[PDB]
Amino acid sequence: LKVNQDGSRVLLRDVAKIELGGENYDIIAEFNGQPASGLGIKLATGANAL
Amino acid sequence: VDVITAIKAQNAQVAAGQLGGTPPVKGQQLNASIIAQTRLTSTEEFGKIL
Repeated sequence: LKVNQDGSRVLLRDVAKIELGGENYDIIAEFNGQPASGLGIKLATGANAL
Repeated sequence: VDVITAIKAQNAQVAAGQLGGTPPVKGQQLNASIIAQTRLTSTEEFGKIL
């Protein structure tokens, strides 16, 4: 991000935490109290559910 | 060109964010949407563009 006039080099980790998180944090899913995810599949119009 | 730039700068919608947005701290109690610069509404506002 910056090179200091002294000589030290400023990195992204020096001003922020870098991690693998999530695009969004709004939806949180639990199954019987355990952490979980899932898929709300919807049926296509005029399709056989079975 | 200056008029166009001033109009574009001072008449715009800016995404601001959200108070207490996810991911929140362990004790967050309030969640509110932040409102910021919005489009102008009247000829008076446009005339006041600097």
